[PDB]
Amino acid sequence: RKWEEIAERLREEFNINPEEAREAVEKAGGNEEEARRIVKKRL
Repeated sequence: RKWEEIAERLREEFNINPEEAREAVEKAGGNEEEARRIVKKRL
């Protein structure tokens, strides 16, 4: 188990903070489609 590949794809699509990519994947539980929503903080 590693949350890397998904967070490493989230930085490729979105120039964000590392913590954003790392949170998106861990809160989605390794689900890329749900992490694809959580990665986008509107703010």
